[PDB]
Amino acid sequence: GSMRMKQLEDKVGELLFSNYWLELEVARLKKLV
Amino acid sequence: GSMRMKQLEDKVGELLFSNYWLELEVARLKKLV
Repeated sequence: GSMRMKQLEDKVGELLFSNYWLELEVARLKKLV
Repeated sequence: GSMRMKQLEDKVGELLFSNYWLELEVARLKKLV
């Protein structure tokens, strides 16, 4: 129905992915400092 | 307006801000190790 909505849905998924990996990186760094 | 579109936009905005916050935190921590 809505290609606009698909694009935003996709971006939510991409950002959830990126944020997961950034959180993991922060946690690894907290174990290192 | 569209509740679905605005909810998507809102979630993208929140995730983008968190992403940026996390990148700043990674950079802060990387300076130390």
